[PDB]
Amino acid sequence: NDRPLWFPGSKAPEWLDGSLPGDFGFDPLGLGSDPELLKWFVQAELVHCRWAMLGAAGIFIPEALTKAGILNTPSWNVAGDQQYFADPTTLFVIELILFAWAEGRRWADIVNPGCVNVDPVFPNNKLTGTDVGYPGGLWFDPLGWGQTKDAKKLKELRTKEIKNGRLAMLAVLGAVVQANYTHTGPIDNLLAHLADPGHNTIFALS
Amino acid sequence: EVKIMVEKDPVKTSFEKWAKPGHFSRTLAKGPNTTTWIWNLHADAHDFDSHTNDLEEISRKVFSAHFGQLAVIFIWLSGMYFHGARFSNYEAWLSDPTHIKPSAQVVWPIVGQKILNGDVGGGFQGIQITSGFFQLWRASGITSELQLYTTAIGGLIFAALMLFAGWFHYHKAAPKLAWFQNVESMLNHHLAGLLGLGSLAWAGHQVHVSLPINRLLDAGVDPKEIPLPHEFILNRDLLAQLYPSFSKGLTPFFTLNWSEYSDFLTFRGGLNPVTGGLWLTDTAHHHLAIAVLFLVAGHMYRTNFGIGHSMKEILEAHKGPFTGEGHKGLYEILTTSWHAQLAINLAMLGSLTIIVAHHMYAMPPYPYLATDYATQLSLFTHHMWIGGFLVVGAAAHAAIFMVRDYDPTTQYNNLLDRVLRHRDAIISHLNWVCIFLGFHSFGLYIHNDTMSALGRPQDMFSDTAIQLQPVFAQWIQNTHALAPSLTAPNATASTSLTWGGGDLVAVGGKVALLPIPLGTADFLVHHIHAFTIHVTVLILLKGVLFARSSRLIPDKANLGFRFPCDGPGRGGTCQVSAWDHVFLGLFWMYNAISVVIFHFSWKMQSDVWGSISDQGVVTHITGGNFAQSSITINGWLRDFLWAQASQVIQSYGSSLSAYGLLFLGAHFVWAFSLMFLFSGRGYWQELIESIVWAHNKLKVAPAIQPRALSIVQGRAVGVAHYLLGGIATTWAFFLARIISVG
Amino acid sequence: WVTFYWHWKHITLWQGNVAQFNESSTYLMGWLRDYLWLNSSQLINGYNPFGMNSLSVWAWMFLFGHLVWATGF
Amino acid sequence: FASKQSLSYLDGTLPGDYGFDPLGLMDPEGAGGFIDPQWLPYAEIINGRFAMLGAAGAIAPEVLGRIGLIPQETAIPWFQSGVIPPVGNYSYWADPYTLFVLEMALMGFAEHRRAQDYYKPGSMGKQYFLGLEKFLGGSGNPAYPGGPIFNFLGFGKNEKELQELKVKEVKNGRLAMMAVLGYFTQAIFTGVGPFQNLLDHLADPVHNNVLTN
Amino acid sequence: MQDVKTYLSTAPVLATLWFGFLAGLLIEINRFFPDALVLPL
Ligand code: CLA
Ligand code: CLA
Ligand SMILES: CC(/C=C/C=C(C)/C=C/[C@@]12O[C@]1(C)C[C@@H](O)CC2(C)C)=C\C=C\C=C(C)\C=C\C=C(C)\C=C\[C@@]12O[C@]1(C)C[C@@H](O)CC2(C)C
Ligand code: SF4
Repeated sequence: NDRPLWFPGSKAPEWLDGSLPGDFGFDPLGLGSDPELLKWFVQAELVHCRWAMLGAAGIFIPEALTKAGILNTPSWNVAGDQQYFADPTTLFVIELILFAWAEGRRWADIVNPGCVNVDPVFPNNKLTGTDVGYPGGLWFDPLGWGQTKDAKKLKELRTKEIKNGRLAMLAVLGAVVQANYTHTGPIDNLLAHLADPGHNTIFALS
Repeated sequence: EVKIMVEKDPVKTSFEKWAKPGHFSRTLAKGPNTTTWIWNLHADAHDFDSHTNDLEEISRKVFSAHFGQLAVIFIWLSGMYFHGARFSNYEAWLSDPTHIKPSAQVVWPIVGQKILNGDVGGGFQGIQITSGFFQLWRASGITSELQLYTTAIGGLIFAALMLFAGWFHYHKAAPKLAWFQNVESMLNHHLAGLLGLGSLAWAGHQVHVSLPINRLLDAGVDPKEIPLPHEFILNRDLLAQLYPSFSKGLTPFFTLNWSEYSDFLTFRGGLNPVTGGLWLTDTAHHHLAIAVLFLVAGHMYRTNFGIGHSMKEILEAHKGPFTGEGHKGLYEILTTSWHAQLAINLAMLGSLTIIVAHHMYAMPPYPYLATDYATQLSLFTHHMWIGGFLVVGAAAHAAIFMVRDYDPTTQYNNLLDRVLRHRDAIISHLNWVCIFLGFHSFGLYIHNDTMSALGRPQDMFSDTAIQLQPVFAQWIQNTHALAPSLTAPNATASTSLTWGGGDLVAVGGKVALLPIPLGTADFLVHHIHAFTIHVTVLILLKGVLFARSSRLIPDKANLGFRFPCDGPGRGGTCQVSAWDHVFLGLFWMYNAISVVIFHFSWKMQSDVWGSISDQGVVTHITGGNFAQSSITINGWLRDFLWAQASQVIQSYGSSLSAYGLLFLGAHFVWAFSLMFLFSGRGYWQELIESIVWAHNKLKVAPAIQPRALSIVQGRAVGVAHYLLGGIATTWAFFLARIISVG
Repeated sequence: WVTFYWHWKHITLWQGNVAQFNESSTYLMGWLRDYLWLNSSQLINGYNPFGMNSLSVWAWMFLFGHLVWATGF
Repeated sequence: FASKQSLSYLDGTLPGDYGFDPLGLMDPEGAGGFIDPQWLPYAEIINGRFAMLGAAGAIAPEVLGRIGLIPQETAIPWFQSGVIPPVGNYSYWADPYTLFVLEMALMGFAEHRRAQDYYKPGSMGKQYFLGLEKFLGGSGNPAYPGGPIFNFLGFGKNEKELQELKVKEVKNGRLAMMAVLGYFTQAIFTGVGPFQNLLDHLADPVHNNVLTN
Repeated sequence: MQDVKTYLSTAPVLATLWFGFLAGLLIEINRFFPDALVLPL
């Protein structure tokens, strides 16, 4: 019953209880009132923070390696206007074709839990996940981590994950906004800031 | 006695009452059996005094609705300012206000409508606006799009603020009935605080920023080189370069030696000779005087500080021989009934709108306003229509009060009772005078038409034949023409140029104003105006007085304010309620205001406007054909409708095409109104059965049974479509004419 | 409607330019401008502040009609 | 004890209960919103605290620079230093706007905790505050938090001297409020700091009082 | 949240959402396929 909140002194809403990881009682608008929508929004936020982790790692690290005089990949903004073996429309069509399968199987898992776990070609592989959102299995969990004591090693790991994912979402949104406010790379913003944190900030333009 | 009264959190904010569509009234909260539920839901959606019965909840709802309305108005204003900032040729207009047509709206190119973005000038392409916002911003001192952007944001903030208040004072801290009833303090604060301090603040803004900027704009300097409005606040020397009186500091005001402020606090009639508008040095003085007037007038009524009047001892003290027990029992009427207040407020606000529309055209208060004819015509017509609607609303709400708030057990106070007790005389005499006016106004036109048709013009009522010169208006004109010499020694010139005195003023070609003549053609139309106004008063007053009972139906107050008819008996009793009298008076208000705006349009294009050339020769638009051709209905048919309607009809393929389209659209809507105005519910209800049969035959019968519109909703729809069609037709015609030829 | 159609068709046939009806009737402002507004120039001018002519009676009757029509409302 | 009658709420309890309320803004009949008798004393208390903290800093640079102690960076007027750009501003180690957002970020923490202690008295002692979780519980009235930190010396032991200190504080706060209002006003009709105004009044009051402009 | 969905399930709100989506669709089609008088199929 004892747990810290996003706003000390407040009272956690009734639909939030800290059972699910990353819970801090933050839901002012009541967007997660009924459980029918909560069980959907948790998967939404999970897929979101994972995609944001991937995107932030893809944006910030190559930028640093380019500025570190190591790599030479272009800026993250204009990675579309490059030279690949096929048009962006063809790559997008191939992406959608490949993603329809995966996202449909995930959708079927969300709607009817467990209805889709066996390899439809070699019907013996039998993904080992038990909770929707954490599919487990050798493919999505090779190193065995994830099947531990009921709490304090699983719930702890999941909340330590969502905590990183929310930060990643904020970071990538910030990079997106900065790449339009200051027409430089995301690491150039940090460099110019640390060069003069007094006068170099968002207020240094208008 | 007078104190703050609030009930903490009287209504929990939630979405429960939001999911149940009908919730305010229990009669229709159950659900839509038939399809006459969707209609009366929206009908009595705002009937606050009908849902409940206690004045407290009604007052709270009224307060919060006022706050919501204010929020919507703030959103509207912020939108207008943002459009003037982002999609307007304002900065280009400022450099040449006499060759650049205002425009603050652009259209996306999608389906060929791109041609609505006409060539207005300055490198811009957009619809030419007529709101007069450019002149208002030029008079305010606004000289850059930036200064618009900010204020737009400002408006938005207030909007949110208003909304917040609207929620707060209904859900967190709502007052109780005893608080709203303090009318003495309410009037004290609206006189001293809202009007007085508001006028004082605007006079301050004028005298500090609007005077120097506009003076430098009149001296012919670039609107970009003019210092910013704060360089005259933190530099009294930079401001004293124009009005050196500022060099004397704030000392003249405090030593009562303020007759040295004659530089920026002037008293001069006429218009500025270069902008065709009033002197801002005069409007600053006007606002400074109005502010102190309202301030010292805001100390009249008694609060908990011992002194002041009480608006009950004032009323009872007026009780004469002829009028029974005087104004007794009226303070109890205007503090326990929201309708008896809405009636007076609507009547006064409508009359005030008419006064404003009459004053602004005759004394143009904004620079380059009298020059732009389109703006000066739209600002007249719009305000006239608004006032005409508000007065009819006042009549309707007085009728509502009389129907369901009046009671005699306390109204033995023989002022309202006495006027209720000779209605059969009031209405009889009003009917007789209406008949007399109608004859002696329209029969003269019919006489002139028959004579000019019988080849005998010498028997007409023209200005050459038998004359009807209005002598009283001419005497008033001659009296006001000589006022600055005998009856106003300090005013340098007459208040307006419309008086016979004075001369002409030019704004670079087109004329602004000149002395207006008055002949027989004006006598006739003024009597027609009087006649139509009298008929409207007849209808509305008859409804208001007979709202309770009559010889036909002695128990009409039991039936209610809004009901179709009491059977086909007594010969017939259709359209017998007060709502039906308002329905009938809307058409006569429309007639009256249409005649007024036609009068103004033709008279201005004929005897006022034009374009003067060198050596003084001035040729009006139509050519002064109003004094001779406006005495016969045929003249109004060809010389006004047929002639001036020749711009809108052939506007296809031009930037004025939308007016040509809306001409026919409004014609269609007007003619569509007749289907509802002429028919009746029974035929349509019967016809609907033969369609429900075809639906049942294919198993597509809806569960909400399709009943036809009620007998009152048919009338409402008919009058709404009629008014929309008529006003939109006149709108399109007026704009398509004046934009091209003005 | 029928009489409007017939009268405009035959007016344009008798004048000599059938290609005015044949081209200005496919829309609705054409009926209001090329038939009603255009062919009313000698009607309303049946009498004026400059005199009167043979059409004056019609210029009366025309207006007369309107009055009666409006009174029906 | 005069200038109004102690109607039903200014009996004499609160520190500074001079029975002055000619309008009735503490009247408990209509009290909802922000003018309940529990928010007005608190608002007066901390407005007086901030006025006491500001009416000293408004003069401190101007009066210190006359002693020649501070270098000639002390703006003789209290307003030519950043707070109002168009009439003069001093250049610090950062933009006034980033200084403003840093001030707002540092003050949000300082003020939300106090707000939560007002609305929820016992709170702000339960949630683990980062670093050293300090004992900042709501020890009594939300205007007198007590505590071993907000009372370094424990000045005021029992009711008598504590009430005397409280009434002294509220009176000094009212005086400082009037002082900062005077600062604001007479910074407009003169155009110079308040200490210079006092000096020029000491020069000769016959030709240098308010009735000279 | 359930009552919010119920309110969004009302007739005027669904009507305006549907008609706005349809207006957007038709407007985009006409901005990309303008002046269509004869079906080229
Ligand atoms: C200060 C202004 C004001 C206020 C506060 C009220 C307030 C009220 N009036 Mg009222 N009224 C006013 C002005 C005002 N009126 C004016 C100026 C008139 C004269 C026309 C009337 C005539 C009038 C009548 C005849 C009646 C009321 C009634 C009412 C009550 C219920 C109103 C309701 O539910 O409507 C709900 C609102 C609607 C159903 C909206 C209808 C849509 C309108 C008619 C069309 C708007 C056209 C628009 C401008 C453009 C059209 C094109 C676009 C839609 C595409 C309410 C107390 C009724 C009552 O019983 O009172 C107790 C009643 O029967 N009023
Ligand atoms: C053009 C159509 C028209 C006309 C002429 C009238 C005429 C009249 N309406 Mg009216 N009305 C109309 C449309 C019309 N209405 C419509 C559409 C509505 C629906 C909203 C109403 C709603 C309405 C109401 C609600 C009221 C009127 C009233 C009146 C009368 C006002 C009194 C007056 O001025 O007498 C003057 C009359 C005329 C100018 C008519 C022409 C007379 C000519 C010039 C004289 C002819 C000479 C000689 C007699 C001819 C002899 C012929 C013989 C030899 C064969 C008047 C009879 C009011 C009323 O009853 O007041 C008394 C009233 O309360 N009407
Ligand atoms: C998924 C995501 C980022 C994904 C990044 C990707 C795919 C990377 C893409 C790229 O690598 C490619 C493709 C190509 C590279 O060359 C360039 C880029 C383009 C960079 C961000 C989510 C970003 C999502 C963010 C930041 C969301 C923030 C939401 C908040 C704070 C909401 C709060 C509330 O909803 C609650 C919590 C409760 C309510 O009651 C109250 C409110 C307030 C409504
Ligand atoms: S309206 Fe209804 S009630 Fe009045 S007559 Fe016609 S039918 Fe009978």
